[PDB]
Amino acid sequence: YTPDLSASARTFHKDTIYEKDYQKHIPELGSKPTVPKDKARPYNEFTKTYDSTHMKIP
Amino acid sequence: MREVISIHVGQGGIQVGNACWELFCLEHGIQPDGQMPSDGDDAFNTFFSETGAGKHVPRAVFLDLEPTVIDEVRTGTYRQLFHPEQLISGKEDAANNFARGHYTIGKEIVDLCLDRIRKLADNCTGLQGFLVFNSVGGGTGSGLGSLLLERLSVDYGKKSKLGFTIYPSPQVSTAVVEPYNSILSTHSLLEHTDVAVMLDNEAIYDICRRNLDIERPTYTNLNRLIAQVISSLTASLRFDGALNVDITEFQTNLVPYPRIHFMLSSYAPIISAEKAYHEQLSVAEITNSAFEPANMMAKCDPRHGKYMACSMMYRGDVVPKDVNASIATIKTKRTIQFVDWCPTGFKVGINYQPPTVVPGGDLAKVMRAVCMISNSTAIAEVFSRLDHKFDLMYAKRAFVHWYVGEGMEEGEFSEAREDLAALEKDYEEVGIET
Amino acid sequence: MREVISIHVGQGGIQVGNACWELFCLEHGIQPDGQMPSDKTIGGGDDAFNTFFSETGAGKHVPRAVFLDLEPTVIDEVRTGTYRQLFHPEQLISGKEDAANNFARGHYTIGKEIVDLCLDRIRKLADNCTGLQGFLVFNSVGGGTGSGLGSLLLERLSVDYGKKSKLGFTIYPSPQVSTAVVEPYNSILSTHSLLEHTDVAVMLDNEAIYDICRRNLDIERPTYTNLNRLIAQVISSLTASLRFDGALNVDITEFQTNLVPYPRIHFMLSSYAPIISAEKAYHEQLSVAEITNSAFEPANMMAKCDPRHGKYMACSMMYRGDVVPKDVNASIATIKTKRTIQFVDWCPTGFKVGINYQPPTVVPGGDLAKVMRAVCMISNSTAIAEVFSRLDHKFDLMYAKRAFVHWYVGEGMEEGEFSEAREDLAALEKDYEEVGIET
Amino acid sequence: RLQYLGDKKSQKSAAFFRDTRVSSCSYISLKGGVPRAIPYYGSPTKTYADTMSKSSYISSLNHDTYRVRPYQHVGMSQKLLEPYHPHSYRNRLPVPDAPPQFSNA
Amino acid sequence: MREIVHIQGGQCGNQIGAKFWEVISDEHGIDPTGTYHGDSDLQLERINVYYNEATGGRYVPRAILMDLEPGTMDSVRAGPFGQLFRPDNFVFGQTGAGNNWAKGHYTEGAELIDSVLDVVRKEAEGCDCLQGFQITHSLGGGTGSGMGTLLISKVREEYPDRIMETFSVVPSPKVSDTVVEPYNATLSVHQLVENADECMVIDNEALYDICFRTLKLTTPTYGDLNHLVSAAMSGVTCCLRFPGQLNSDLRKLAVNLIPFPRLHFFMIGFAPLTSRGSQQYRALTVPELTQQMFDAKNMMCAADPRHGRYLTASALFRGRMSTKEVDEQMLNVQNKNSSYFVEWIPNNIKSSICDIPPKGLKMAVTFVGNSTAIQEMFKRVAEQFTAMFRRKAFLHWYTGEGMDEMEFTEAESNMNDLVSEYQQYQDATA
Ligand SMILES: Nc1nc2c(ncn2[C@@H]2O[C@H](COP(=O)(O)OP(=O)(O)OP(=O)(O)O)[C@@H](O)[C@H]2O)c(=O)[nH]1
Ligand SMILES: Nc1nc2c(ncn2[C@@H]2O[C@H](COP(=O)(O)OP(=O)(O)OP(=O)(O)O)[C@@H](O)[C@H]2O)c(=O)[nH]1
Ligand SMILES: Nc1nc2c(ncn2[C@@H]2O[C@H](COP(=O)(O)OP(=O)(O)O)[C@@H](O)[C@H]2O)c(=O)[nH]1
Ligand SMILES: [Mg+2]
Ligand SMILES: [Mg+2]
Repeated sequence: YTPDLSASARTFHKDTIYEKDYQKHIPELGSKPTVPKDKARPYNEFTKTYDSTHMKIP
Repeated sequence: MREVISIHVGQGGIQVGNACWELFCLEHGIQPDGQMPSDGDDAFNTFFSETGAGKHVPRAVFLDLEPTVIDEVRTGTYRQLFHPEQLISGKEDAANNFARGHYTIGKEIVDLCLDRIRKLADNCTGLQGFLVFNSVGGGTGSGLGSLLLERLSVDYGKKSKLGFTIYPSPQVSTAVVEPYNSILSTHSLLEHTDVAVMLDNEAIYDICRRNLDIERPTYTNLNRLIAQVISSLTASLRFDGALNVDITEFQTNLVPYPRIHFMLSSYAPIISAEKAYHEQLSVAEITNSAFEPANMMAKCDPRHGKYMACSMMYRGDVVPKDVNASIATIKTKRTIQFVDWCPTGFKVGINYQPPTVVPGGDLAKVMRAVCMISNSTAIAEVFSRLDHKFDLMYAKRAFVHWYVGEGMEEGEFSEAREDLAALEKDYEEVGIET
Repeated sequence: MREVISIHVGQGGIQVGNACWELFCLEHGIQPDGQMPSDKTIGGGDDAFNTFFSETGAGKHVPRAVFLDLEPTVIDEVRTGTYRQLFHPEQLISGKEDAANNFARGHYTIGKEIVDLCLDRIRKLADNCTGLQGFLVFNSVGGGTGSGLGSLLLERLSVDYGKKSKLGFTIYPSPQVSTAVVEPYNSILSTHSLLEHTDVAVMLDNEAIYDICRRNLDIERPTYTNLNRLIAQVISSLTASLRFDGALNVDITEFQTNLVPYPRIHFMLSSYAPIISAEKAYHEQLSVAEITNSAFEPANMMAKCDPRHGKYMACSMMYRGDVVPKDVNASIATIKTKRTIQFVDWCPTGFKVGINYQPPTVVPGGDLAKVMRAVCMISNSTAIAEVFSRLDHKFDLMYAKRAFVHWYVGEGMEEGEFSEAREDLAALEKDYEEVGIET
Repeated sequence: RLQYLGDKKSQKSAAFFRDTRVSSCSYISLKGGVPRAIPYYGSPTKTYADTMSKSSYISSLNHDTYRVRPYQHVGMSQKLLEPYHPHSYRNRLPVPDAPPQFSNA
Repeated sequence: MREIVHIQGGQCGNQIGAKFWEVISDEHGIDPTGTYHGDSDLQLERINVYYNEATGGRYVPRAILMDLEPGTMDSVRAGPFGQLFRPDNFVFGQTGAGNNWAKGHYTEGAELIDSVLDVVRKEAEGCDCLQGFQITHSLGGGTGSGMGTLLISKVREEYPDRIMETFSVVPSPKVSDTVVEPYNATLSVHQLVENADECMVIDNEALYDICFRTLKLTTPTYGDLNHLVSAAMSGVTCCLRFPGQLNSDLRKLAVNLIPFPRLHFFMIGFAPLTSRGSQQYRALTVPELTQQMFDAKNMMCAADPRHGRYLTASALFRGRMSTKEVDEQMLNVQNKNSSYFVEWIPNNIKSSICDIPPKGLKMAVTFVGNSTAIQEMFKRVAEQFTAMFRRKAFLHWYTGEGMDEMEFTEAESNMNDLVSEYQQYQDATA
């Protein structure tokens, strides 16, 4: 019984692009950033803080 | 409606800030060239300032008397982002002479920098505060960093301070003259800042080594983790959350005494994707992970002394019930003990946005984490080690002349060890029972 | 009103005694000159220092100690030492010629001309004391001057005072490495005189100290001072209850009635641990059994002897600090249950427990140091008779050739006395063999 | 300093090797009329005080033996330097006593 | 931007100079004709440091070649790389020095100092902010030590603030190339102590020992010795021309290399070196680099650093390496070599990082360290004078310039105690 096969032996990696489940979700380096979804402080009333009407109070 | 102006000085400060801003930049979708792709949201104002045409100019200040490091950015890809005339670069460097960087060569530029900073505050009105990064074991930062620190206190006065310092490595140092310029920098910043941090570079390596298992890391990655530290700091400032912690709510919950404003900070978890597959990464387990001294960001073991304060900002998908269930667990362990007079020192905050990973980063994507800024009397050792060094090279007047000839008087050196000597007793006196 | 007088003869006692007193004055807050600083908290609380010192009425303190040695060099060092004022100048009796390890000189030729001043010295020293529990004698058997001064002096106190209890912490020569070449002779004869005139004998062979030192101390380059800071801390807990409050008082007197089952069997050995130091201080906890278990460890005894080769007759242990003794029974409870630890058939109970409250203090910083635990035993094991074998056989190994015989015969000591030491020493083994035999 | 220097006064003495063209050093002693010549650069010379052959030590065993050798422990600020050894003297875990309960109990 | 200048004098000082510009011309990608052909855009950003802008797009070195004999300067320009130097900057007379320190400082060299002082001032004034002068010369030679030093002495009276360098090839007693080798060096040496901020001592014996031993070369020629010394030059300013993680100008080194104001004599070494027949058989990486650089024999000073203790030391690693590995090796070398990073100044080793490796190699370092081991060189080398002084003479070739005895008996009075300054700061302890 000869050694089964050199090509089927334990290879520290094989030819399966993503050889493991590891890199399937690893971020792409060159990918453009994605704007965050609707997750932040909702904004109405401080509108009346930066407006140019506050000064000149008297 | 809240914005913070950043002051990055010293070769580290611009470099260390280098890594952090992308995380600030990337998390808002702004392109490197100063544009956002068509898609709360878009309120980058927390760090940026919209001109009205699309560009987002960060409210950061770049200073260094040595053009080299500064030259690395305006020639880099990020050239188009920052305001051009807002980058102040000096001609002659301080060459690690604190006196030079604090007495002679920095004064002629102070007006320009003081001019720029003042301008950046006009646009905003609800400015929470300023974050200044300066390396104590650095020449240009030691002096220039202090001088700006001194001025604002008379430039604005009461306005708070949040400065991230990087003290010298506990044992493996780069320069030799660090003990001198380190002490004086402490003296100026000891009573002219509000909150400090312990950013010894030795801490990251073990964290980078033990966790990332990168036996050959460089300074670029170390900043990345530090950058992560800041991100969780302002997390409650530009994201919706049930419990929010702001800068103005810092002296109230982290300052047992006006003098004592030097604590240590940490973050977790530092895990690569290769080991997080077989990990639960449960909120409970991560809770203890940021308490073991192995994962701390300062080369100090809290088991040496008591604990005076612990403030927690939770970021991710944690739930308050587990935190309290997890928080209580810490009150049971006997290896970590508080002070006799600290009944309540816990601060727990929950923000809905989990960590964001920049492309090419080392940290993997997780579901929970923690960052910490805790008050413990353990800070005594770090200064104590310096105390031993300071006298050793002055009992024979080593290197004294180099300092004397640049305008620093001989009597300035003694007070530094005088102020430090008082400081050490200040921490010890607040660690015993009544 | 209790006072104890410590007698030092021989350099080894000259040095080893130094470590205890220096720690003492450091334990009682006594300055090198003997002047107690009033700036210290409170002061003059009852009479705690009275055990070892003697007040002059206004000022310094006078420890009840005596120094003896035939060679000036050892004495001269003390008088010029930094504590040259801590001891009474008239108490430093010094001779003119050393014994140089021979018994006949320090006991029959030149040692007889010195016993007069010291004996008078103690009488004046003993006169001050009103509740004298006894006397402490420190000396090394590995020298004719020691054994010569120990043998001749000790017997005197037997008749001069009579029933006064006397404790002797002898330091026998090592099984394999001995400073001198005639170590067996002085030890062989020395036990004779002290055979019926010493109350307690604590086996403290030096090499065992290093083994503990080489296993816990971890100082690859130790000096005698390293040894000194070990023994000196030992005495502090031994008489601990004699100078501090304790739940169940343990005094010097109630020892022979607890460690002397038979008139001849009065050789004892002690154990203590842990150690405080400079590369093991994560100071953090462990528990008692560890301190007790290490107490009974074969390698933790102050003798190069294995109690696995013998049986246990009586025991005594000492602690310090502040907790509830309740762990003692259970901690001891795990002791007897151990099969490696055995008792004799006629010993229903063989443990004596005495615990005080005062923690351990260390010179800054010691060689031991301010340990958190403090466990020390006062117990006896038959195995030490063997490891007498080392002394017995080698001593035989020489006389057969009559080697170095004339040296002792040059001082008028007859050739015949050598027989008796073998006789009495030989008879010594018989009882131990018979003592351990079950009925 | 120390370093060296030249000699530079030629037409002075010895009356014969004066101005004898031959690289002959400076001049010829002839004080005794015998052997060794003047042994171009020096050394700033030395005196008995400069070289005293420092004694191996200055003090005795007992001074260090009974040195006035605070009790270091966890933290407690300064820790004196000592040789490194991993079997441990003051960085490891302690053990805290099991002492008694006073009174008749 | 913070550019510098170079003044090399004497035939010895000139020959070393002949290659450094040869070495520098390569790093910036410049061939002999003076035209730019480089490869990397970083190659050219920091080019102003050593060249001045000129018409036609050609660059010329900011160099002043100074000599008193005609052959040397006549020699260089007709050889390869003979076009770079500006013809005007040359200066020479019609007399020569003739290794007579007297003639080179009072009679002939004195009269011509006007021109060299004339040219030097102009070029320095041109630069936007003069970083400092680096002076290379041979104290064993006449014009270098004799007249060259004075220029070093004089220039201090005009520019008190800028810092100085000296790549002085002090001769060693083992193999002396001149009988005067030991009345020109020190008299230039004595004046050197009071003005020279720093001093590099390169001993010939080290070069021959360096060449024969490690390089495994059979028949080297001075071209071999010159370049190895020149390579050291690029290390001093290497980080001054390219960006890096940790930069340190020539000022920053000055702060962290001189324990006391006057003790400013160092010893340097260059690594790594391997023979032609040995390159493949060696795995080059960061940790075995330290073995070579810290080895005593690698030093270019005849003194053995094992004769004394190191006061302070700095190293500039060349080649792109991370930050972690650089520090750690320092910790072990300090602890393992603690006996020498003596004991009253903790961690006396400085660190630098640069990311431009020498063309054709992936890791190399430059060494600049201060150790009392330099004491032997100022003790033994020509120590014969102390005995050979007693007989007063050789004078007639030096009083021909008005030099008197008092100028000599005074020097040790000023000069007696260098080691007596260096020796004391070698046994002291807290
Ligand atoms: N943690 C960390 N520290 C850095 C980094 N870069 C520089 N440093 C610090 O910088 C110190 C070295 O000194 P320099 O960086 O040259 O100090 P400097 O900012 O240049 O100040 P000047 O010399 O006056 O210009 C080291 O001890 C580090 O603590 C970095 O990337 N990460
Ligand atoms: N463990 C220990 N033993 C000591 C010390 N100093 C002396 N000794 C003992 O003293 C012995 C040396 O014997 P000797 O030098 O003859 O001393 P002696 O018995 O008084 O006889 P003489 O010196 O002639 O007076 C050694 O075997 C030691 O056991 C010490 O500091 N530690
Ligand atoms: N390493 C090295 N040494 C040199 C070189 N040229 C000359 N020397 C040394 O310079 C010494 C002679 O210097 P000298 O000719 O008097 O200098 P000059 O008076 O300016 O011409 C000799 O001992 C040589 O060792 C060189 O190219 N390389
Ligand atoms: Mg800098
Ligand atoms: Mg003796």
